[PDB]
Amino acid sequence: VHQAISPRTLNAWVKVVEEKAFSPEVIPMFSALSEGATPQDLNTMLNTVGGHQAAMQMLKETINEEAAEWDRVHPVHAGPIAPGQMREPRGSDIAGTTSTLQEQIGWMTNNPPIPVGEIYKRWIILGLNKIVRMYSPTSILDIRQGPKEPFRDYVDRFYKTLRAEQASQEVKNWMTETLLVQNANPDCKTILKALGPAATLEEMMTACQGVGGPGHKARVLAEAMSQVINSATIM
Amino acid sequence: VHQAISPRTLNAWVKVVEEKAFSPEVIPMFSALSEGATPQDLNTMLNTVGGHQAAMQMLKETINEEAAEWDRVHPVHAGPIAPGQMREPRGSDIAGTTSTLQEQIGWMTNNPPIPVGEIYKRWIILGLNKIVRMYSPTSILDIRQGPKEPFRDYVDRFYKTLRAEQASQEVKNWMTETLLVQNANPDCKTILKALGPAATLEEMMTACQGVGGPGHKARVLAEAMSQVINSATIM
Amino acid sequence: VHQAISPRTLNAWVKVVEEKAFSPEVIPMFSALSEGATPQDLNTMLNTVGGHQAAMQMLKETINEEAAEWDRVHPVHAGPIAPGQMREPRGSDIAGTTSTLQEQIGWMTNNPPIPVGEIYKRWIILGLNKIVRMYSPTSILDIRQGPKEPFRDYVDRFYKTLRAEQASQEVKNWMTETLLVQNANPDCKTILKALGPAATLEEMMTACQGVGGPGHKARVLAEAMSQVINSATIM
Amino acid sequence: VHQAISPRTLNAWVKVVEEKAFSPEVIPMFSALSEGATPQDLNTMLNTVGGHQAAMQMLKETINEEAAEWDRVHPVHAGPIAPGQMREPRGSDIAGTTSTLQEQIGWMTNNPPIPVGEIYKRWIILGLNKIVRMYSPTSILDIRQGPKEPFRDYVDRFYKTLRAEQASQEVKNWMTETLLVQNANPDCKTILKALGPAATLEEMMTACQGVGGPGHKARVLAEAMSQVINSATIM
Repeated sequence: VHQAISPRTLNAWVKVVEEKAFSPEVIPMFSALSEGATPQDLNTMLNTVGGHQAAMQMLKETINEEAAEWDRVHPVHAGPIAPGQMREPRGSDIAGTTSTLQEQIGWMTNNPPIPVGEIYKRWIILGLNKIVRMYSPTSILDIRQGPKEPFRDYVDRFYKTLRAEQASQEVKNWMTETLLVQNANPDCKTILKALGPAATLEEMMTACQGVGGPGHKARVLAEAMSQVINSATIM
Repeated sequence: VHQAISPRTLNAWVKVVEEKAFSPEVIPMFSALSEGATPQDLNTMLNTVGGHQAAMQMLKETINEEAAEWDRVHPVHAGPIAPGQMREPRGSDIAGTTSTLQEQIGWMTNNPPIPVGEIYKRWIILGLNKIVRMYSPTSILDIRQGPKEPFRDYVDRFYKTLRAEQASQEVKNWMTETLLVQNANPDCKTILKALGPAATLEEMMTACQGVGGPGHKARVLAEAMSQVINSATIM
Repeated sequence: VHQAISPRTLNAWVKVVEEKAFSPEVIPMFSALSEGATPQDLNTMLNTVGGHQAAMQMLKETINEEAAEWDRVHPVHAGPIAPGQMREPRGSDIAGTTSTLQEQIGWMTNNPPIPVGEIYKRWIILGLNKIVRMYSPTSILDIRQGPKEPFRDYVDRFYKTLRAEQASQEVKNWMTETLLVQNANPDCKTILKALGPAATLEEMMTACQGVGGPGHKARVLAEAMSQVINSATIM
Repeated sequence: VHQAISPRTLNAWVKVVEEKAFSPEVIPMFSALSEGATPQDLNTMLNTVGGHQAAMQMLKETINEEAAEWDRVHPVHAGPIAPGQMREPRGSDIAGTTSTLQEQIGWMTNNPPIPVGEIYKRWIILGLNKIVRMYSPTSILDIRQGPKEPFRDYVDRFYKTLRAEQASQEVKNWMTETLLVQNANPDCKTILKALGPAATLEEMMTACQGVGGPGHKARVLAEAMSQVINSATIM
């Protein structure tokens, strides 16, 4: 006993990860909470992050790569001593893939003092740093209509990423009412907004379903043509 | 071993509690995740909720009250048998105040099968139901200016509750830009909005700092007076 | 056995208490259902009432006061007889605070016939009578706007007490549609009702948010001023 | 010996706390300076912060609450071994309330290695994080006059918080000369500023002592009335 991370600490960690979508100050809080911990608990803190799976790709990858390098530097020669402190850890197992919590303690407490946990900490910090450089948070605020994009697909992507937005209900609702219409292209906006704000996604879709199409194109063009053409001429 | 709640389950539970600010469907998910658990783990699931401390008042209170009633129904007579299955649980301890995890198991596994955990579950469900009836979620959307309220205090309350809003950074920023100005009273709005949208909280505060005051009152009134007075008369 | 109140009787009792919010005829039905019962069951019938906690203050208080008076009249001298019918009941315990169901029967059946249950009945009846005099039922129908009261607070109190109203869903809905608007002050009513009935609590709030404020005041006054001023004069 | 924090480290810590009124980057510097320390020294670092006592409320509170939870998880069973490593620490004493520096070392150095100091560190970090979310620094810059507020009280609050401002003398003086007058309401500003900048707080107070009062109100209103009334009429 007297080794085990408390659930409120893990909850604070997941709180910091959601509340900040990859800001550089994560490392302080991480090293602070994950203090003197054991590697197994460290994997616990890692896969418990929810969403943002994109970066987990790079994180997990830099982890295995450092593991490989520790392998390349460290030899497996050992023996033939009778079983005791069976071996040296291995880059495969310092991350806790092929080892038990038992072996991790039997490494930490036993002498020499091999701080495998600290080493795992070091690698993961390296990784998080590299992540902080190589990421870009996506928001609901960024989703914008392409210039030539069927409006229906636009809403479908809008909602697709909105469901992942981390907020309460009524927030999302009012978002759906203001930003979705606000962020469209001028072509479909000048028709979605002529139709008053009152009418639901169904009426909106049926209104702008024509954009990009030949009929609507011909009309818009013709209109612009005669808009300036008849300004200073007759017959 | 083979008794202990997994951290991802607790994380899902805190997720459901944040994601929904007291909707009636909490009970299903709660009873589902908290299945056959032990009471100690149940207190773990309870105090780990973050924020929304208002309801914890009523929840904790109905808990102790049911405990009292179980006391009033159940007698403490026992003995003088030698120590074994020392007693019956007590409404004080079924909730795990004066008992250890050890006694909870020594009650659950030992025969007769006293399902203390289930009873604690029953009480807490009762409580959550009563909560669902007696609560009202607060939002950022609701914060509105009183009719006679110094604008500065209005912003101070706005921010005060906003910091508790559960969203990412840029969300909050753009909220601060649209809703804060949008939700003011007509009197200070017709001055905050005459000053163009560009200018920061400092300029806004210095602009509406006069509302409610004698100078501004006299002016507004006078203006309204002569607005209609000079409409159909002269000299 | 052959002592225990049946659950449908208790259900009928809670039915009579909800269905009538403190009418004087409660005593008949109470004495009828609670016939020859035991005190423990009587406390069961008491704290099971739901809501209307206001009166429970006075009820519980008159109970402890009669208990005190029974103490003041009855002496605790007894002994040194060997244990049997250990003592006399006590005003602390006739109400069943420090006694078990066992002692209550060992008092009722044993001779002399001490009708402790009846005495508890007598006190509680006294109490309910005093309550019938000192209460006033609150309804949804009574909630009315103060003369100078921010409309938003008015709705907040409206809903606050409505959630406690004892009716089904659609009842409450249609109530919310008719009474809430119907019961406002003339000042905010003459603006809430100019805006057609169709528009939701949001539009209503934003409409009357100005009442009581300096702008709206100046306007209303000015208007009334010139309404009569220009009736019989010019220039 | 070879355990004791050096005074310049503590001085740097108080420097970082004053110099930054609750920015999120406190945690790095705190964990850095408070490295491997002992809990007693940690309480030393805590109560030595000066001013900003508001947050100490929340900090101290979250500390005792984590202590309670460690209690709820950890049992007090121990014995009957003869005195040696007398017990396990307790959530009451890990924070060093009922323990001596001696017991803290006899816990740290003795085996098993119980890192009580680290655990205290973990809790306090959790706390500081929660503080960073739940605080708002007050400045001298924020103090502003309410819209209807006796000017004299305005200056009294101004000075009241200014004496706590953390700067040298002449800074405060020139502040008192510029900001105090600059931040008043339009009504009293248009009189304080008509009286030239030269005259001291006494003359200023006697000048604006009339604001909000009936005389001054009547005058201001009348003035505004005839300001527009006589603009386009005569007789």
